[PDB]
Amino acid sequence: MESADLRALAKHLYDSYIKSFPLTKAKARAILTGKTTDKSPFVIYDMNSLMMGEDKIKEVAIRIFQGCQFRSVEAVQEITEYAKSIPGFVNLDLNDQVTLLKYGVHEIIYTMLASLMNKDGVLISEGQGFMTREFLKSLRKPFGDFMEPKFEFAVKFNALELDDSDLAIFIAVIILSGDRPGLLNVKPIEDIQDNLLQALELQLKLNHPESSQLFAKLLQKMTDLRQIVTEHVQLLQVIKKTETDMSLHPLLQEIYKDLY
Amino acid sequence: HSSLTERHKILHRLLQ
Ligand SMILES: COc1ccc(S(=O)(=O)n2cc(CCC(=O)O)c3cc(OC)ccc32)cc1
Repeated sequence: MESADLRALAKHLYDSYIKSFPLTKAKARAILTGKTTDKSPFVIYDMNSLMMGEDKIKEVAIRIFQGCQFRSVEAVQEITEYAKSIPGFVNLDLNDQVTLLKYGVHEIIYTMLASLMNKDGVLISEGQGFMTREFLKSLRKPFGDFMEPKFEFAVKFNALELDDSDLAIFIAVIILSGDRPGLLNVKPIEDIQDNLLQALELQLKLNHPESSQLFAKLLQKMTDLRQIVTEHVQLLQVIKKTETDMSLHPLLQEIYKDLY
Repeated sequence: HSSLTERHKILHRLLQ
């Protein structure tokens, strides 16, 4: 692929990204910065503010867990629509398409969650709410450990200042990972990823002349995302082993079943 | 011998 083709690929992905994900980083940061004509998000900072704000957005910890799970389920659907737009993806063996989503969806979720985060909290419900980092961390033992690792990642990731156009290609790169366990036919997948990484390299050079080695920095984050999944899974294990009325949504259940 | 599509009914459905 030569530059013109790489640029066309980047725009193709950006447009499908815009059609697949309702809340972009652009909108999100505008809200976070207060640089929108929109009314400021409702702030959830405790149990009272949560119950109270449930008009635009069991025990508290579990209500928050269920809200997050509802959102994850919707995010998986959005990511699946995006994947199907990546040139070459739907021509792959259907079983490999399933594998790539199975492993890729949570990594993408955390990537996009960063767009919604600052060091103080996170936008929820289409950006209509803002749940504080401190509040989440105060959740009783098991539950207070879930979001914090994502905040820590987001703070460092957000320092790279990527925009939606950069992110479109990055997310495609992550989806087209040829080393997912159980792939039937790696070559076609790695071929596509090769094109995407080329498009990403060019995108970052053009869009961020100031960030020397940004490509290299961003590549290292792909591996950070994998560790986040590992830790998250271990925490889900504790919820499974020692919790009351705790059950995952069937889509989440099939994603986590025999994951690694 | 159960394929990926066979053990991920929802994802398979989403992909269709
Ligand atoms: C606001 O939107 C989101 C979307 C995703 C996430 S998440 O960090 O991935 N995350 C996922 C789950 C359970 C469901 C799953 O395993 O997918 C979860 C539960 C929590 O309990 C308090 C906290 C964060 C959680 C956070 C916010």
